[PDB]
Amino acid sequence: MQRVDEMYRLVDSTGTGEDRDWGNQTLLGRLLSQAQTVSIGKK
Amino acid sequence: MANSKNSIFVGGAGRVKQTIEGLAQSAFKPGQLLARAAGDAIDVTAKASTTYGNEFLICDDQPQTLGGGTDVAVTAGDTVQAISVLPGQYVLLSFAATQNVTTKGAAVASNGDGNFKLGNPATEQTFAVTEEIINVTTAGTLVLCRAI
Amino acid sequence: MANSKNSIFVGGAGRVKQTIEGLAQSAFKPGQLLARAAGDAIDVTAKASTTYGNEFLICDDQPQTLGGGTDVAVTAGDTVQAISVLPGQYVLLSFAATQNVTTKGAAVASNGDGNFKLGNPATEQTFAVTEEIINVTTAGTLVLCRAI
Repeated sequence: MQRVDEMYRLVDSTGTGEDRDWGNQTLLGRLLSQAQTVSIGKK
Repeated sequence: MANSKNSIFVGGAGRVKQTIEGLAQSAFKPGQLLARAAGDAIDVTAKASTTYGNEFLICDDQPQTLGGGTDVAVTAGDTVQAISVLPGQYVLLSFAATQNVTTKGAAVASNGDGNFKLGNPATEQTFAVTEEIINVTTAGTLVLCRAI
Repeated sequence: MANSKNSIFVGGAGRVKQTIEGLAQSAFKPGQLLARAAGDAIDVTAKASTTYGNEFLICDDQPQTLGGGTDVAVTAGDTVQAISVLPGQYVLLSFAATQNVTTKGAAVASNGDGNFKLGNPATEQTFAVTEEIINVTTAGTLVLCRAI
């Protein structure tokens, strides 16, 4: 429960962050979906 | 303690209080003399003792659901709920140091620091009248007084 | 105008007024300081500003069913319904010219002409306390004040 010096406020810590942008990763979302997979170490 | 002093407005069972809201400027304790200033802010009076025409405006204790008592100081820069005292009510004031109250009915003047004192009623404004026979030594003790 | 000023007694929702009837002598406007005289007649005060012991007696607005408002003057030689102000009520007074009200809580003295003014509370009787921050220039404007 709460104390008696905190009965004047009700809270809700559901949380909401930030929105990213508008058209953020449209190009990179197309390149990384058609990409060829090589082995690591090949620089 | 048979005389519990945990409410600053004890003035009858049918008389409601008159409240003057406003903003804070400092952190004063409940039961001290106030004076409204420019803007909409309240603080301690800091006027002279020999000046008349002042309004009986004391600091009410803050609500229980905001961390308020008869000794908890107020938080600065916020809404301080105060009390304008009508004539004929009992209120708990706050006296200064080194004065004893012997007879019920002496004159209650106002010290310059925001506390009260027993002064001669010929050169200062008489606010209230004593109603309890106690002797105080530490500045900031609550003494019952009738506002007439 | 969000502050409608068409009733001279606006002093709480539970506080009734105290009425002093009497006869007229002149045609004064509602909201001015009065003083009862010999016989049973009331008129404007016309006492000095530096005289104490005067009763807080202002002129109530006349009833709606007799041609009364907050600017309609009374008819001479008739029954003028007035108001005796208890301490702790708000009433609309009427100030004189060329004075600005800056802080809520200044002292309200009485001018000699039947209007009010902001005077020094050391040589005149303090009637009320200001409750509205406005600046007046024409003599006869209604300013809210608390009677304590």
